[PDB]
Amino acid sequence: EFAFKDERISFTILDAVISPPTVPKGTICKEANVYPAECRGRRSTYRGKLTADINWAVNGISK
Amino acid sequence: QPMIYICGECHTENEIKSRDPIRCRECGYRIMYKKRTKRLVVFDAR
Ligand SMILES: [Zn+2]
Repeated sequence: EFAFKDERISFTILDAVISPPTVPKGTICKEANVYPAECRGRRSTYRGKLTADINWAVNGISK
Repeated sequence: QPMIYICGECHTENEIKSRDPIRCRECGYRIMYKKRTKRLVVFDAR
């Protein structure tokens, strides 16, 4: 909870999940998953998307 | 002929010219090996 011009913006993260590693969206591909043996040979990171549900609310009402 | 390349997972002989996106033209897997052709290399048996 912090202060705007005499309102009170309130955030909270309700839930956060990590997806298993896929290709980026828009990629024309057949097997959408990414396996570790690709990421060793191409020298990239084996990484999964993190995303959460933030709950913005001004002056106490969940909006 | 153009230089044959081989995909890592579905094994299709893709002929990558120098001006295209590199990808396999069946599945789309990005790591692509290179095909060994006929040429003479001399190794000693020692
Ligand atoms: Zn392929």
